Amino acid sequence: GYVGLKNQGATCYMNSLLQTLFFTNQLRKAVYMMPTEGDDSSKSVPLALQRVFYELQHSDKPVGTKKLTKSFGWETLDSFMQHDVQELCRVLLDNVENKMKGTCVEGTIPKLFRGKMVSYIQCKEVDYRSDRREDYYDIQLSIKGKKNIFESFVDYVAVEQLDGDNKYDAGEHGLQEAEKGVKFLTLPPVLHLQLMRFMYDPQTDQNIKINDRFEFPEQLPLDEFLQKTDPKDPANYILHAVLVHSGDNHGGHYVVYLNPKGDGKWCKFDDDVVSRCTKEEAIEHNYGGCTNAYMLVYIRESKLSEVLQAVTDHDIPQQLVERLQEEKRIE
Amino acid sequence: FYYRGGWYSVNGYC
Repeated sequence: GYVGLKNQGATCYMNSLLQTLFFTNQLRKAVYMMPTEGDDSSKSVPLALQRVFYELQHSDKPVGTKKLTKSFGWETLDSFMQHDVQELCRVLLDNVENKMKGTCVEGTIPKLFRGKMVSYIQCKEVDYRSDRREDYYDIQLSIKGKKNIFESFVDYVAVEQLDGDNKYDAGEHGLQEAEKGVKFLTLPPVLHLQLMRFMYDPQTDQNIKINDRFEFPEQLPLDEFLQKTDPKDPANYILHAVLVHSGDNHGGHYVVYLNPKGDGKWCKFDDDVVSRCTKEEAIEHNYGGCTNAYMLVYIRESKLSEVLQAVTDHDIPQQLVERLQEEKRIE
Repeated sequence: FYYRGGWYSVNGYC
């Protein structure tokens, strides 16, 4: 009982991303609460996301995204093909985060998608170490040479040797050999994991896809990679969405698989057609080695009910509904 | 974007 999105232009991963964001129910409810009463529909990306989500909720007919593409200004043909799926997510989520500022749902975007990370550079020779902390909304994981997501996280937190021609400048201590590393402090309730499915060559300016077999589990234990573990909230995550690209280059066939209720009931979202699908077609058939996954969405098991909370028609403000209904009448 | 010893992308553009 889920409606799809019209193909329209070459939106690439956008339709796959929109369904993923739409079925993050906690995000959707906060999006409806955004005060777009005074926003002009031309350049209002927060309002356009409300229109897309509202149609995805109350339309049997396929849902259009023409106004949304105009909202964040990706109207040229190559705009999506010159960009990335995580870059599009930032544009949408940053705009709604600013909109929610000063409201009851302020901080919803950082609460759901933001985690805490530590990056360190410890000089081996002298007693020097820097311990910068950086927040992240998404994680890009390496699939080349890695068999499963566990090895990608192992390589992610693996130490890098800053020796030879790439030593670390310690200033007063001087140029010395050091190790560079990254550790995870916190993991967000909604975990966006993008896979490095393409390798780029600066010399020849060519993009080569990595269709090698990369495994992702239905349930993902990540307590090991945390710097400090926490009892009563282990870092165990459940697979929610699998964004898949079947082509051999940028542009092609972008399709996303979801189990919106977290029940394991998987459906295939291919633009206009939303067909029920097998768990087999969702997880393992997209391991690769044409179709293979480029992005994965995991939800922490503790936050499963809250993130995927039931959304009713009463949740959408009547003002917004009437404003959207009025525009449909004028058409 | 750069990582380890090479440049990569998801969906394939750089």
